[PDB]
Amino acid sequence: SDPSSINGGIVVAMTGKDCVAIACDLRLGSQSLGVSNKFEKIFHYGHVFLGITGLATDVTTLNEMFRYKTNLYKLKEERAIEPETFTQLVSSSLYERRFGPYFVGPVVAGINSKSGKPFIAGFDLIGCIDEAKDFIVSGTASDQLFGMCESLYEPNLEPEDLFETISQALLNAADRDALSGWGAVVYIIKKDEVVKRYLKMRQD
Amino acid sequence: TTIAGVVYKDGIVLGADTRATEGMVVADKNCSKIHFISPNIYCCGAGTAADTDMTTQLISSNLELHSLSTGRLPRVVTANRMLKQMLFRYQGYIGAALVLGGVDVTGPHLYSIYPHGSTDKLPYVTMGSGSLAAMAVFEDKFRPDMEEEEAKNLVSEAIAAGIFNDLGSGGNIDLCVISKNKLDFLRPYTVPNKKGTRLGRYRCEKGTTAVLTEKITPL
Amino acid sequence: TQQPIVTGTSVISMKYDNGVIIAADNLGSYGSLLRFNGVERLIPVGDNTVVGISGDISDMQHIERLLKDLVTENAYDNPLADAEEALEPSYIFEYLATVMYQRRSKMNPLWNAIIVAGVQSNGDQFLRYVNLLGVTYSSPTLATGFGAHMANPLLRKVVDRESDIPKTTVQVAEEAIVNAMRVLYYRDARSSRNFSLAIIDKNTGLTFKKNLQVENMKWDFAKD
Amino acid sequence: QFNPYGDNGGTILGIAGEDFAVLAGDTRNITDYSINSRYEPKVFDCGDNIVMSANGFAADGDALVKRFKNSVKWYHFDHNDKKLSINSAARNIQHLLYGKRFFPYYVHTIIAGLDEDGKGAVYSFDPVGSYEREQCRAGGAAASLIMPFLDNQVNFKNQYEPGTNGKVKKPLKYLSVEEVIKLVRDSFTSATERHIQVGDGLEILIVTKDGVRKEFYELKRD
Amino acid sequence: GYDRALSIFSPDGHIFQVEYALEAVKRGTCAVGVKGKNCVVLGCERRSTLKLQDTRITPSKVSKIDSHVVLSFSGLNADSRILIEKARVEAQSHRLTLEDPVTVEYLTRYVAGVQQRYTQSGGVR
Amino acid sequence: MDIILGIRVQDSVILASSKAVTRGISVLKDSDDKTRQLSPHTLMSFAGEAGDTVQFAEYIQANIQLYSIREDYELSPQAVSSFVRQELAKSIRSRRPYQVNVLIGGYDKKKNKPELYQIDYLGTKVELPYGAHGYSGFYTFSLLDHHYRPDMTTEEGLDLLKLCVQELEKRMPMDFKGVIVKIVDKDGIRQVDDF
Amino acid sequence: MDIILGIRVQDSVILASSKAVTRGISVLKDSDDKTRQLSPHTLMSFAGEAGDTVQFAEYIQANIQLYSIREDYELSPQAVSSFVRQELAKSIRSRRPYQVNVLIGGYDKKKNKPELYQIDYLGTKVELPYGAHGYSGFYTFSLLDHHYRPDMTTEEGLDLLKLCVQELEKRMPMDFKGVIVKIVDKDGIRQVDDF
Amino acid sequence: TTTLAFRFQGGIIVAVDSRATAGNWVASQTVKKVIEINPFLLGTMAGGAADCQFWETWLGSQCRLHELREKERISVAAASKILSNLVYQYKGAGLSMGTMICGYTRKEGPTIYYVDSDGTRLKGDIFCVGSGQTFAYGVLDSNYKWDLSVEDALYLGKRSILAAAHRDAYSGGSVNLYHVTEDGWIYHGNHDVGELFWKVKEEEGSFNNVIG
Amino acid sequence: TSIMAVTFKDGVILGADSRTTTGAYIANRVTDKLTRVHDKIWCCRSGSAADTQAIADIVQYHLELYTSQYGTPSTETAASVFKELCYENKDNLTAGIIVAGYDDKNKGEVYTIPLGGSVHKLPYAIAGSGSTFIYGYCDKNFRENMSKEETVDFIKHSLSQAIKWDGSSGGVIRMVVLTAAGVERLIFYPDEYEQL
Amino acid sequence: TSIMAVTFKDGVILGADSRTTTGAYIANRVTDKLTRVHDKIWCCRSGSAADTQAIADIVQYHLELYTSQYGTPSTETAASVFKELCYENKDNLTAGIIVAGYDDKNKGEVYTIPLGGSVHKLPYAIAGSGSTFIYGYCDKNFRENMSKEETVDFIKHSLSQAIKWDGSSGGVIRMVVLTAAGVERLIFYPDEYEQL
Ligand SMILES: [Mg+2]
Ligand SMILES: [Mg+2]
Ligand SMILES: [Mg+2]
Ligand SMILES: [Mg+2]
Repeated sequence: SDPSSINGGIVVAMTGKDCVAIACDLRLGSQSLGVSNKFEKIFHYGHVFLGITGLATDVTTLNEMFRYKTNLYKLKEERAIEPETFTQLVSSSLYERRFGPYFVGPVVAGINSKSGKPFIAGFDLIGCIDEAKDFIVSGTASDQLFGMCESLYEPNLEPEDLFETISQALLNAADRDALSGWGAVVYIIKKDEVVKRYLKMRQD
Repeated sequence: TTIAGVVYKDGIVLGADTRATEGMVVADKNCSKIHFISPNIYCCGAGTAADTDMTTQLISSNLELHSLSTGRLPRVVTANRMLKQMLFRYQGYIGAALVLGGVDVTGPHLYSIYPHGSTDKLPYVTMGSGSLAAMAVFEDKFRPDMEEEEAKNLVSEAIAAGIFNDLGSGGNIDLCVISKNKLDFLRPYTVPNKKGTRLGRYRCEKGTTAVLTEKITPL
Repeated sequence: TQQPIVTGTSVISMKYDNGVIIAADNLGSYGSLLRFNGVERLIPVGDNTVVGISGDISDMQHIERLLKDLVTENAYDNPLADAEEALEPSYIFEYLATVMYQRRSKMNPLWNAIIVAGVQSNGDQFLRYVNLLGVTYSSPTLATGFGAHMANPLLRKVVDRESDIPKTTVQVAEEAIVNAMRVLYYRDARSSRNFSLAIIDKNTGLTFKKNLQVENMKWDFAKD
Repeated sequence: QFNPYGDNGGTILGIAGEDFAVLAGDTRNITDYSINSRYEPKVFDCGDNIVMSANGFAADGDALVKRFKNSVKWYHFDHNDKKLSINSAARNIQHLLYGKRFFPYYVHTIIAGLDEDGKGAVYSFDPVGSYEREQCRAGGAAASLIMPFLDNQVNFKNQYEPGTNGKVKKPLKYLSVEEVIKLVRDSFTSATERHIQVGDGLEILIVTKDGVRKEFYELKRD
Repeated sequence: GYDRALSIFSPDGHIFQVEYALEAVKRGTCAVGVKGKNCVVLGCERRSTLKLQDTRITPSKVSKIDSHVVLSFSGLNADSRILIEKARVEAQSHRLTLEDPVTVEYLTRYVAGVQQRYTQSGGVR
Repeated sequence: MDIILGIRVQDSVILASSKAVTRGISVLKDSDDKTRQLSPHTLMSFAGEAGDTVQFAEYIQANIQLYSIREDYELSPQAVSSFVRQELAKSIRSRRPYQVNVLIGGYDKKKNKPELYQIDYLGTKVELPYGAHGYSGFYTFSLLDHHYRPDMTTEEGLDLLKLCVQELEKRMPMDFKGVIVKIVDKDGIRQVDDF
Repeated sequence: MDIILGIRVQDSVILASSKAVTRGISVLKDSDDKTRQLSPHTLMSFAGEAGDTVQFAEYIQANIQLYSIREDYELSPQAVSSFVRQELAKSIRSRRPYQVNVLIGGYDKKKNKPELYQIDYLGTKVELPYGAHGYSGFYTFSLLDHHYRPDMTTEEGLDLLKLCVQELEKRMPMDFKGVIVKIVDKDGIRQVDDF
Repeated sequence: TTTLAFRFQGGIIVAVDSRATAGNWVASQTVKKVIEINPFLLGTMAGGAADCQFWETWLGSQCRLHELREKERISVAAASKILSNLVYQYKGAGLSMGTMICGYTRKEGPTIYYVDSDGTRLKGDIFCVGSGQTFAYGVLDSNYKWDLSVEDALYLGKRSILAAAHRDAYSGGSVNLYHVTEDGWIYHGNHDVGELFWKVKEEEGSFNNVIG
Repeated sequence: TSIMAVTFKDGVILGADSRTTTGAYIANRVTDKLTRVHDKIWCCRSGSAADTQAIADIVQYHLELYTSQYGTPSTETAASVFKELCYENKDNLTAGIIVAGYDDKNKGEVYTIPLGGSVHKLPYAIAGSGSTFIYGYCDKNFRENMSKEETVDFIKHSLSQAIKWDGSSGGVIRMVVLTAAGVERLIFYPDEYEQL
Repeated sequence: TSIMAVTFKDGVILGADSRTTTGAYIANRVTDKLTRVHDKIWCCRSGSAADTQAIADIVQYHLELYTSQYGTPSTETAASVFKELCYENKDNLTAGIIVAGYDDKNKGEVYTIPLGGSVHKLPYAIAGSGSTFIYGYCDKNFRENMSKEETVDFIKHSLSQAIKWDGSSGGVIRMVVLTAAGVERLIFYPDEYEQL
């Protein structure tokens, strides 16, 4: 009944020293029924990464919508969109459906190409921006992620330290949520390389 | 949220806490709730956040265009009207609850704007879940025509009341002091709680996480 | 199950170095109608306890009768009724708490929020809350209804934790209570100017002040 | 309509060590967004080296604890001052809870102590009396913020030995009382940061063969 | 209700009402039971002081409690009917709850228990 | 439970009752016997609310078996049906009513006649040449109205019953997993093991 | 409608769809084909609300046939599935939403690969080795999880499908009147006339 | 929840998962869903946890009183009927129970009764109860034979819970196995589903859809 | 809310309390409920604060545009514009407005517009939640052609009683006097009117 | 209904209107709402007619039996019996009763028992639907130790206004005077009180 917990799943994003990380589980379900273990929730437009939790049809629709908008942006602007700019585009796009919203939990992650500054952000379904430097969480195990992140996180972690932190935050949160898990992906993002790692986890 | 404002001798003092929540969970401990409307006018917001953020941004943008055309600083009454008339039109469905304070050609003014489109023009106001705690401080100690540092302390003392006694309010205290001669945006004005210290390091060693496959793409 | 009809608003209280203070206004509201203006909502039990009651007034009057009967009953076959075997605040509270929780458990509550203020035999301050649900708690300051939202923030600035109690005199505590009552009168639409205040001190005993008024009221800024 | 139930917030945590057990709980009592008290004890010594907390609706919590304490007293009277073992206490609490199956005590109950072999024990109950022995159990408001962390740090879940890459699990080595208290304090510090209902103070009751000890720590008050 | 303790001890440790009930049994027509290797036979006396009797409809001395158990008796005929009814009800209750007919020992233990109860209950003989 | 049918022919009563027991999503059993022998020449089939059906049937069985032992006599089918009706009629104004429908098929040894009684959960009794409960009659009664004769043999009754079950298997949305069929005549009660 | 299954093997996609059409009390038809050919190498099965299912399927068919004529080209299965998803995603915020679930089984002639897409009425698309809608997966997925291999032949896929249908016929309460089975491969679409 | 019990040549296999949830929140992964009524009788937990624990522990008390009074082991028929008759008295009050009462006696042999909180009592060979029941049934129905060995029957029960643990969101944690014989039940261990899934995947070649 | 308007010899006086409540919380204790729609045409507002403010602003606009084209509008004209808005949008409004004004030709006039959007021209009018408690008092004590001082006393005493009994009313008693001489604002504090 | 009781120098006077309505239909225009529970202890009844009649009859019984055993009950005792019935059966009653009586020791006393079953001893009391309209009037015009004629005028004027504004009140104004001298019944018709 509740659109934001029909399909299930989670996203978490973190900042480190000259890097960011974003991670998600791979589950798609119809309430109790597991349907897919290959439903990735993180997308990218140039060097800006967007995770989306919630109703899966809206996840897919919004990905397609932001690909559309960032493609036109690039053609007109003659440059790739930056995380700060994209964050505002997401907020605007969500709020224009104020009274018929998309049931989603977006998370932005990326490094500004000019300043080199790591950036992460989050939004509510109607676009309010959560702009926090440490970490952003979203999905049906958001409470669990808040708990993991608050106790595991510390600032200025090196890329490979940050990988371990975000992975353990995701995995252990997902295992306390019926509607999350079935695999997991972690992106480690630096100024000019991105590493994508699939994690081994329990499949129940 | 606890947001508040007062009118003092030379201008306006606005105050706000910094806790943003999702349910009973704190999503952001340092959220800025004092918003720019125009150079002489700022807004404190409570209520549905997206609504407050968007409604203030829209009116700020329209005021900017108005001010470019007229060639003079905008007034607080015009900011009040534009907000009020929009909120009224949407019949409370845009849950923006604001404290609007600024300094005009006609002096300092302070308003409280409600979601349904009613406004009150007052020397001191409070809004959010912490309004009663904050208002108790004002009823206790407010007097008209306060000096700047006195007014600053009263607003700060009012926000503190909300932070401590309201579960929906917390974090730092932010102020905005507005007068003819200056605008001071104090973020954070005070830090009344130290972040809790953790006794242990729970961060894992490298290789602890089990990885199926990896891929590296350069840029 | 019922609904409260004639109602009383906030009861506020705090601890200080040598005892406790409790206060409540003299109004019995009938919805928005300010019907009854001479209602005493602080009810003393002996010379060591004052029970302050908010909520339904008919239920308050019932509780008043239970407390009167309790004093009578304690005196029966009790040669030390005015000495070692007098009623203690803790005894009076535990009784009321038992009644309140029993009544909620039969789905027929006494529609009140109660604060029992007093001083024990050994000089210890007693201050504890109980309501229609049987919920109980203690704190250096306690208040019901509106008082919880507006009085507690002011009173907690005087006594913020346990260690502030010995540092708080009776003058400072009474000033705070009276100041809190003024604020409630400004801001509670079901409050009145007239109130009663009761101090229970381990040295000077029970002082019961009636017909107090909220004064030093700031309205002058209204004209502008 | 009259609602006989309420929610006083609160968060509790029971952990069983090798030869000890701890039962911790925050000292904040609330209704909605107001604080009723910054120090209202929630974990109780019930005698016979048993500690108990019934978190949730405080009136039902107090009632249950009061009845259990009384059950210990009458156990002594009826059975020649025999010590009530933790397992026997647990079964007795099931019957107290299930007695009100159709008008429940709106609480999540946890008890802690030592079993008859001197080993640390924690038991956890639902509102209507279903119960289980457990190593680790958080209850109440911020339980969902605490348990995933404990899974990771106490039981070493999702942690593997460096170099093996998922083949060898991190071994389950025994934790001291000092180590468990660190985890408890940091669990509540994190819960206080992220949950509005958690704060003010943390009171921990530690149970060993020597008896019941108490420790108190300040928590953030906003 | 009538609560009077009719069955009580006497100074010599006897319950006379129980012992006088045995005298009613002594008066009753003789009943005999003999078990063979693969059978049991119940023999019963019929006093021939009563002729002009209708033997078709006169209550027979042996009663079926279930399809596999029978009860005969010596003593007060009216009293026996109350024990027979209770035993028959219990036989069906046993089948209903245990899904198995009564053992002969179980049925006996039940009847004997009813008899005992009437030796230390108020208002009854 | 679902389908219970009954047909009274010349010299016997035939009861046909479905084998399925469904608890919501899954079919838990496909060999359930929805019947109790009340006395040697009286059989009662049943369908209605879960639990209540078996509880009611076994309760009736116990009472008839008690009567049989007390009087050393088998009650007539009419007498048993009246007893059953009264228990259901009593039930309908209770705190929690038995939601149970029954067919009573009996052979009266005094009159040398088969008898079929239909009784619903309200205590609505009717004697019929053929009967059913729930939706079973909606599909089957047009066939029975056409083909039924009072002088039918037991074999003809079983064939007409097969046609009724075939129509049910064609047009009913639910898979009731076939029927157990039992015949009640002068010699007693027996089950047709191949149907 | 009720059961629609799909399985992607080595060189084909097999769709199995129930034949029953039930309108409340009665089974109106037992030979209904719950499928439309969208293009020569793309088949769509469907299940959901009455009327909306066929209306939606035929509307999609018409649009794909229009595309085929305009461009003289067959759209890839991925392209058709994306088009279908968008139409359903559009539908869910409409005045009256299409309550239709689909499986799209297609053979991509460019990549020489079979492809199975599962799309629910919300527009929730997933590519799968095997899929189902409604309760069908609850019974069948444990069997498919056990037996499925990516290198299966078409004949092995049909056998695994038979086992799935047998389990459905055993544990489902509804009689869905068997399934029509169709195979989609490089040569096009064909119906297995004996199943 | 997923619970099963089945009759075979070597007695009864009982197999259950370990997960308990309050909404989407996973409360516990270490729930004991087999109730050890006595050394010869087992019961399974589904629906209400308390209702099952309380009343099946109580059932053990009634079974103990029976054998004291009658000097004989209680039949599974009689034990199951004590529980079904009890819950039937409470019908309408809101008990929630779906259980398999499992035992092996001389007179009956291996016997399973499905007992349920709306009064149902069904004797049967295979039962599966819970949110993941449909998944378990699939594996059971396609692999079940009367002439299974004890080793193969134990695995079949284990594998069937694994199937449900994988697909059903509200089933998982660990698998608990029991083998009921005439001389009593024998516990066959706790098996973590996380470790079991990968072990089974490799050794069996199943779950090819899942990357390992 | 307790509001009233009273005609007298020299014109008309409007009166109001200053309390605005959200449930039992007093959201504004110094509210100005006497609002100006033209130089010598004012109104008292009761009901939804958003609605009555919106209406009053629209009316002020209408009368400003009227004045630019046709000169000073009559009080009747002002009441008619209020009525038009209140009647036509009755389904979406909760507004009880008293309209008072001074012409030189017509002198003091009072029009009351209750919930339905009907108009009633009266010598004096009372409205708001607190008005119920003073129907008896006002009917017994009102006279026509009172002096300024008598009418100030009549309004002061009336609203004093309305405030005493109605929890939704309170704070200061504001008044606005409308005569040929001009526009005078008056304020009366609790310590003054409570002892009456 | 409009009812009141007022203490004065020589004792107490009860007053009431005579209108009883079923919706908008006046089922009885000449109702007697002043009812005798003892010689010099009367009550005014408002709320459910069935309830207040049942209560009053039970009270009369209680006080009759009290009198047989213990002599003349006090007015306080009468009020307590009313309260006991009203409080203990609050869930099943709709009764708003004013109890008035004359002792020689205590003189005139008035007790009001509103809906909840609370008791309030007062110099005077007003109740019923029509009372809302005369809170202002009664508070301004009541004095203690008035004469019989002044108190009759005060009750006549008060209920006149209550009747004027409340549709649920009307008909004749009945009064009952309770003094040392005895019990006097008074009646005042519309043509008299409407012109006040
Ligand atoms: Mg999981
Ligand atoms: Mg906190
Ligand atoms: Mg699972
Ligand atoms: Mg007032």
